[PDB]
Order: sequence, then structure tokens, then C-alpha cells
Amino acid sequence: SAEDKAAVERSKMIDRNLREDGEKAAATHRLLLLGAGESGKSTIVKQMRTSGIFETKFQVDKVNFHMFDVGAQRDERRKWIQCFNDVTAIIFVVASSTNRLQEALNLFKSIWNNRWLRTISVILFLNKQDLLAEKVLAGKSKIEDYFPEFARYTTPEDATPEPGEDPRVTRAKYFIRDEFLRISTASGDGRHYCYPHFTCSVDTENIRRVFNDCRDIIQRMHLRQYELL
Amino acid sequence: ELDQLRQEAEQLKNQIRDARKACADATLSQITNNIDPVGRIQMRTRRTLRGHLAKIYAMHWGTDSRLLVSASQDGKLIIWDSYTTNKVHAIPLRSSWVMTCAYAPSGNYVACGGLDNICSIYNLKTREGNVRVSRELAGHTGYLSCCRFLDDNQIVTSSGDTTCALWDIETGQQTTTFTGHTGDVMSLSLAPDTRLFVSGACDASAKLWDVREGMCRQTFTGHESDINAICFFPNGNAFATGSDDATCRLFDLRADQELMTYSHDNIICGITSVSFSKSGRLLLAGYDDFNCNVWDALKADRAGVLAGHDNRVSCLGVTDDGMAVATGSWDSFLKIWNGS
Amino acid sequence: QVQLQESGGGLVQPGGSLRLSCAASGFTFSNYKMNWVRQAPGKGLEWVSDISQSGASISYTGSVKGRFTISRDNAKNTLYLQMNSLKPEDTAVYYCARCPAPFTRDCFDVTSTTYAYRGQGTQVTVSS
Amino acid sequence: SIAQARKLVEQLKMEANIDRIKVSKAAADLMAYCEAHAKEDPLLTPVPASENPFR
Amino acid sequence: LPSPKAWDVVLCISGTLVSCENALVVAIIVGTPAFRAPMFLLVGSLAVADLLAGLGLVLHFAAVFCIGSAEMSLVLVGVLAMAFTASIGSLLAITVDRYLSLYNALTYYSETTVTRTYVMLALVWGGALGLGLLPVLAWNCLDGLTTCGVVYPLSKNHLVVLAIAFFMVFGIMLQLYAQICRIVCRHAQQIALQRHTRKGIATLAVVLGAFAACWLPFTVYCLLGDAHSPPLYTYLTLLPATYNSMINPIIYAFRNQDVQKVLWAVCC
Ligand SMILES: CC(C)CCC[C@@H](C)[C@H]1CC[C@H]2[C@@H]3CC=C4C[C@@H](OC(=O)CCC(=O)O)CC[C@]4(C)[C@H]3CC[C@]12C
Ligand SMILES: CCCCCCCC/C=C\CCCCCCCC(=O)O
Ligand SMILES: CCCCCCCCCCCCCCCC(=O)O
Repeated sequence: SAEDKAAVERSKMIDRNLREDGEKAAATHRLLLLGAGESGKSTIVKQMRTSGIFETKFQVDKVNFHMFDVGAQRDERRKWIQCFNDVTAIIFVVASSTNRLQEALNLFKSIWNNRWLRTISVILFLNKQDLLAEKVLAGKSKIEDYFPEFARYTTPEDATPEPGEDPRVTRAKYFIRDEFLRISTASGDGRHYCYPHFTCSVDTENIRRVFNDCRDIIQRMHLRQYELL
Repeated sequence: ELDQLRQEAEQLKNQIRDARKACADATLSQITNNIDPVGRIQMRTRRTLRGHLAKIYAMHWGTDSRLLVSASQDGKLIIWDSYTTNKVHAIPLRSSWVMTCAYAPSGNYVACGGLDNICSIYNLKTREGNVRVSRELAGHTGYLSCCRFLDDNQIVTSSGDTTCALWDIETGQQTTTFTGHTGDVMSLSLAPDTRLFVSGACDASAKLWDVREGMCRQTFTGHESDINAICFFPNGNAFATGSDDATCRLFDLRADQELMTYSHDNIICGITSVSFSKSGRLLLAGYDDFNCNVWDALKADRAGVLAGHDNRVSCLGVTDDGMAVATGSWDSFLKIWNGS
Repeated sequence: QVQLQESGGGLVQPGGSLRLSCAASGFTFSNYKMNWVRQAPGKGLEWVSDISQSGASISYTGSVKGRFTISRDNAKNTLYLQMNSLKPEDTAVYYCARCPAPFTRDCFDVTSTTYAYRGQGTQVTVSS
Repeated sequence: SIAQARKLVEQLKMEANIDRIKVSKAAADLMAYCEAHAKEDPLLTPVPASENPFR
Repeated sequence: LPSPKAWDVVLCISGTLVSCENALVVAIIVGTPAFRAPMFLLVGSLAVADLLAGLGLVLHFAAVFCIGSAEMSLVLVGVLAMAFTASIGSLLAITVDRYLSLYNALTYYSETTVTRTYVMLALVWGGALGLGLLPVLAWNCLDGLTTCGVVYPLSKNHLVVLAIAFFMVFGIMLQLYAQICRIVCRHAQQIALQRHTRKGIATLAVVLGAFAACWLPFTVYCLLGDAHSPPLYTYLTLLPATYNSMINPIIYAFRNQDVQKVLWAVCC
């Protein structure tokens, strides 16, 4: 047993650093961030703060979050997306101001209905509100000729307008939001949800929003296990 | 002058198609109609390897048929002894999204790569007893998909930028570039003599490449969707492919056509990996419905099933002496199968 | 060998109409989902409409809704677009595209980076 | 766009003029190779458990 | 020698059923290395205690009717008392673990949870043992320095303190589930607002009604009863306390998805 009892002992020292390393990785939450060129994704990254991927780290109430961004990749996403099937959440940034909203919605639909992404939740940031507030007050009704049903829409009851804010910008905002919720609440399963927020250009509260959405996500998963929801 | 060149391309394609159709006098399944079927193949699990904490995504056997390497998405690369299940090595990676690994035919080096566009090469001899990064190759412009050692000083990679490359490790510079695919390249297979290699892309096409010259000799079509796996027949005169259309096909080099198709009406899931057996008589394939199928390669008849995984089966391999099969999946376990 | 060939198009006047056809070969036509895309001079590719395996779900973009009509014929493996009451903003090249995989409920097929399963396109010009 | 068509035409011209063989000869060779190594495939002919390294 | 009545046969049948169910549950749990999360440990503890209580009813009918002995009866009575105490403790532990998984959801997968589970198991079984040695020492009868309770070889203070402990445990569980209901209500309102409560009410009714409607009669009888009441009262109030050991595995173990998949693969 000179050949043994030494290779058996070496395999046990390796197996305790494996369990010790996995202990630190169980207290960290990993996110996937998606946007476009027009969307102010860079400003959001900077506020929260030729390679394949970039990483950023932040800590809130002694909890740790890692957020990953895609760098030098090609235009076609259908193969390297499958690597992100066990993240806690996907953050989707949309510039709400070529019909670019239509293709943003198409990408959201493809993400929602894809297999191996059917159990992951989305936090939606509808960026650049001041541009919309300035544009809709100067007779630029791109919604009216890119989305005909906007002619048949009225403000919902659960709207919470900010003080000193015109009704027209409110209708525009809630129309664009209901466009995403129509897809979100159509072909779900009960296993993932959507969390929309209205975001300005440079803000200081998105970190609390990410914290709260992740906490709600985990609470809902647990409550679904216990047959209480 | 697009019209004239398009018309000439159409005429050349028509000539190629006629010259191919002039040769198909008989079919493979007719010449193998007086052959006894293999029977029923029962195989059982001998080992289960535990220790990874995320999905295992690739594996590879060594040439001594005892040691193997595996890569997971928790940032770990583990080297296993299979007769005993002892962990021989565990290497921590600098990046978490690895997608391939390889094991040198000499036993002294390993390699890996992924979504960081780099190929990393680790030295195992380690006079001081510590595994450390020996080389980093940094030339591709899209994620690394596969890699295979030719010898201790040369390596071939395929990338998700529609290119293949031959690298010289000693100086760290590219030696040859292979271009001509129009989609992401997913798999490659070295020949027994290593003067040639085949490649399959996400455009429903395969190509044959000459290592020394640097040119493409033959192109093979016939599938309908993206090709995920590829391998040579044991004597290097044929190869097999599996795609997202839920079908396997066998292609021949000297006849320049397709010989056999493996499919069934109850299979509507893609194929992740393929491999042959030592004699070339059985073909083993892995699927997205958590199972593996064993086909009789000479008659296109199913001969067995392996069912032991609770998630997607991602990798498969057979040893050089042919006495065991290794499968790995997204449920973080590796299983070794043998026949009684 | 996946092949798709378009027919139709040409030069018309405002208020006119056209019928574009798309003939496919090399795959099982009824297992897949089909769609129509277009590209205007000086712009990028834009998604126009889609139709599913049987034809019970149809989707249009906002600007062409009410004027275009898509249909498929599974016995003869054909796709049709009927365009009514054209406008000068409809002068473009049109392409007939297929989704990557069968029995699937989503598609990633609008990329400029040489998507492999679409055709060469046909030109539509509207002018006085 | 023109240069890509030129390269495609050149590659097709290169690939068109190669020699081919009948299918039956290739099938016969493949079957002969499969039948010549039958007695040495342990997954096709399992060995007794005394000789199994895994049992 | 004594001729048994029908109640003894009914108790034997109930014990056999309980033993079979809990043995199957324990065998399913222990035979897989992937069922090592803390909740699986707590459910396995409950199953083991229920199994012991099941096999403890087959050593009280064939010990004074088929072997004619006296010490064995005392030992088995002590074993039954300890098993029932352990089952109550395991239920309370499960409730506390669920509340903590909801309250510290965002820092819940860490070694602190495993240490807490170890401490909870140690406390549960220590208390069960510490209230399962009175029937053999310092609580007996046939001495005149005590009064015998409803059960023959027990004193009276033992039953009273056990009843008080049961009432305390019930109050604690009620409070914890009130907190859980608040959380559930908030989530349900938020979900239903955006054009998306029977599961919660049905599960709560089962969970918090089986326990009370199976254990309150005996607990109240221990206070109001004496040693002069006919034994039919003790035979009639002791049955739901045994039916609860059948109800529990269906609620807590057999409704999980992994166990259902394994069972379907094995039996069929
Ligand atoms: C039979 C009787 C005597 C048993 C009594 C058991 C109690 C002493 C135990 C069981 C449930 C426990 C409670 C379970 C839940 C919580 C919430 C917990 O909230 C926190 O996690 C904040 C404190 C922290 O995080 O350190 C505070 C302890 C408390 C009240 C525990 C206090 C001690 C309790 C009441
Ligand atoms: C931890 C909270 C306390 C829980 C109280 C549990 C009460 C258990 C007490 C007694 C168990 C029943 C003993 C009777 C044995 C059966 C004898 C018979 O069949 O006659
Ligand atoms: C049968 C006797 C019943 C014994 C009950 C034992 C279970 C008590 C659990 C107390 C909570 C221990 C963990 C506390 C966690 C915290 O304080 O944060």
C-alpha cells in the first residue's frame, strides 16, 4: 500500500479546496447585461461602477454582484447566448426615443420564448425619458405612424404620474411599457417575470432597484417551491 | 458584373451535380442486405465522477486510456484517473466561460479556450510541482470553439469568426489561416495521418482542408441546418456528421457523395456529439433529450440506448483500445460505460 | 443544398399593387417558419412580416399593417406577399427568409453578417 | 462583392475537375474493413470479467 | 394470556401502515447522494421519527399478549413517548427553516445554514431523549408517592408538562405562518395588478388543520382526565395522533418533484 494511501490522500486535499472555493461563490449573484448603441448602456455601466467580455463588481449591504458585458463578438447571437442559462437575471436597456423599437421588441420576444432561457427573469430599463418629453411636445408623432393602435389608447388607472408632468408624455411612456408587458404576460409559464422601470440618463438609484428585483426573484422562487404561490 | 459570375457559378454547380450523379450506380444499404444484424447492445455504468459544481461542457481522453481531462463552467479544469476515481489534478482558470479542452498526445501539456478569444496552454511536467500557464495565443476575433494538438509545438483552432488557424506555440504566432466558411465553425477532426482535417460550420456545410498547402479541396452539403459534430471513420476514408435537423449522415471522400442517413420519426431533437467504435461498426450519438443512441453503421438500424443523465448530454468519447465509453452532461457528472 | 428564389417586383406607380413569390427547395417546407424582410437604399435590413408552420399565426409591422397580406402553400412549397396601395417609401430590395431550426418558436434572422438561409432578393421601385 | 464572386468562381473551377469512383467500390471497401477487424472490438464482443480493467 | 379486543388489532394495523410508509420514504431519501440539502435532512429526521413510532406500536400488542412480560412494556412506552416528542420537534424545525429561507433569501446558501441545521437537529433529539426517560425512572407508579395518569405506567405531571410544551409549539407555528402569509399577500397583489389565492389557502388549511385536529383531543384529555375514566376514552383519543404520522409524509415528502420523478422511474 505504498503506491496507495498516498494517491488516496492527495485526492482528499484537492477535494477540500474545491469545497472551500465553492463556498465563496454561493454568496455572489451574476447578471447579464444587454443593450444597443443608441441605448445609454455605457452611462449605466459607469454609474454602477479588444476582449471578448468585460466584468464589473459592486457590493450592496454586504452582498456581492458581478455584471458581465459582451465585447468583441459578431452580429449573430444564437450560439453563444446558451452560455447564460443559470444567471440570476438579465438587464435589458431600451432607448425609448429605422424602426428600432420594433427590432428591440423582436429581440425581447426571441429571448422570452427560447428554450434554455425560459426560467430567467428580466429587469427592463427604459432609458432617455427627457428626449421623449422634448420630442412629443414638438409635433413629432413617430408613434402615430409606426404604431397605429396608439390612436386608440388611454392612460391606465394604476398610473402614478410625477408632479408637473404632462399627460402626453405619460401616455407615451405607458404605451411603450404595455408593449413589452403584452409579450411578457402572453406565453409565460409561471416560472419567470418582468420588472420594468423608467430610467433617466444619469441616475443614482438603479443599484437599489437591482437589489430589490433580485430579492423578489428569489423570494418568488422559494414561495413557488412550498406550493404557496 | 454580378449577373455573369452568378450564371457561371450556376453552370459550374450544374456540371458538378451531373458529374456526381453519373457515379451513383448502387446504394450502400443494398450491398449490405445479406449481413447479419449485430443484435442487442446492453451496457452498464461502472463509475461516476463527482466534484464539479456547474455544468461540464467538454472532455477528452488520453492516449494511455486511463487518464482524462474535463472542463466546467465554475472555472475548473480537472484531471481524473478512471480506474480508481482519484483526482490527479485540479487547475483554476482565469476565465469562467470555457468551451473546449484538449490533452496532448504525449501527456505533458493541456489547452483550453472560450468566450475570451484566447487559447491557453498549461505545462504539466512542472519540475517544481506546480501547474502554471505556459502560453497564451491571442489572434482570433471570435470565441474559440475547438482545438486539437498535432504535436508538442503545433496546434489547430477553429473560431466563431468563420475561420480556422494553425499556430506555432514556440513563437506564439500564426502559421496558416483557413478561410472559406460563411458561418461559425463548430467542430473539427484530425485524420489518423494528420495531413488533412475536416470542418463543419453553421451554414449546413463541411469542408476538407490540407494542412501543408493551406487550401480547400472538397465541400460537402446535404444537411438542412447547423452542423454540431464531426469525426472520421477509423481508416480515414469517410466521416460522419450530426445536425440540428435531428439526423446523422455518413459522407465518403473518394466517391464525393453521401452514403447513409440515420434518423427516426420519434426523434425531434438536435444532436450534440458523435463517435465511432474501434472496428467502425457501431456509431454512438448524444441528444438534447438526455439520452444516447447506438446505431448499426452498416445498416442504419438502432441497436441500443444509454439513459443515465438528468440534463442535456454535452460530450462523448471512446478510448483508443475501445473498452470504455465516457459521457458528460449539464448535470455536473461524468459516467463511464462498459459492456458485460 | 438550401435554395430560395424570389420572383416579381419591378417599377410601379403610387396606389399600385404587386405580388411577390418565393420558391424554396432543399428542405422539408412544412416544418419551418417563414418571413419577409426588406432593405432600403442607404439603410439597414428591416423585418416586414412572418407566418408560422401551418398559417394560423400571422404578424405584421406597424407601418404596413392593413395593406400587405402574406400566405403560404405547403403542397407546392411557395410563399406569397400581396402588396396593395404602394407609396414611394416602399422602394427597396425584398428578401424571403427562413428560421434556423425546425419545431421551434423563435428566430434570429435579420443580421447583416451574411445570414445563410435567405435569398438574393427582388427590387421594387415606386415612382411617377 | 465582385471579388467574392471571382473567388467563388475560381474555387468552383478548382473543385470541378477532380476524379471520382463508383459508389459500389467504396461500399465494398468500407464493408471489407468493417469485417476484417470484427474479432477485436470489445464493445461489439465483450471480454470476460477477468480481463476487464473496470470490473 | 389475556384476550385482546378490536382496538389492539386496529392499533397494530395503523402501526404497520405507518411503518411501511415511513420506511419507503426513508429508503428513497437515503439512497441518493443528491438529497443532502438541509430541508431534506429535516424531512428525513421527521420520517425516521415517524418510522420509530410506527414500529413502536408493534412492540406493545405482541409483548403483553404474546410473550407475557412487564419490563418490555415500560421500555416500549418510553420509546413511543420519545418518538412522538421528536416528531413534534421536527415539525417546528421545518417551519422555522421555511421562515428563515424567506427572511434571509438573498444570503441563504452558505455554511451558516448548515451549522443552524446541525444545531436544530441536536436540540430536537436532545429534548426528545430528555422527555423520554421519565417513564423508566423517577416517574413510575406502584409506590404511593405519585398519582397514575391516563396511561398506565406514567405519572400525572409528565402529561401536564408535555401538554404545556405542545401548546407553546402551536403558538410559535401560528406566529411564523402569519408572517409568511403577509409576504405571500404582497407578492400576489403585485403579480395580479399587471393582468397576470387558492393554493395558499388550501395548503395552509391542510398544514395548520391536520396538526390541531389530530392532536388537541388527547392534549385536552390529559388535563381533564384521570385514572378512573374507562380506557375507551384513551383508545378513541389516541387514533388521530397515529393518523397524523400517515398524513405527514404525503404533505411534506411525496409532493416534491424530484421524489416523484425517482418514484416514477423506479416503480414504473
Ligand atoms: C417548546 C418551546 C420551549 C420551544 C421554544 C423554541 C423557541 C425558543 C425558538 C423556536 C423558534 C425560534 C424563533 C424562530 C425565528 C426567529 C426569527 C429570528 O429573526 C432573525 O433572524 C433576526 C435575528 C438574527 O438574524 O440574528 C430571530 C429569532 C427567532 C425569533 C427565533 C427565536 C427562538 C425561537 C422562538
Ligand atoms: C414537544 C412537545 C410535546 C409533545 C407531546 C407529545 C405527547 C406524547 C405522550 C404520550 C405518547 C403516548 C403514550 C401511549 C402509548 C400507547 C399505550 C397504549 O396503547 O395503551
Ligand atoms: C422536541 C423539543 C422541541 C425543540 C425545538 C428545537 C427547534 C428550535 C429552533 C430554534 C432556532 C435555532 C436557530 C435560530 C436562528 C437565529 O436565531 O437566527
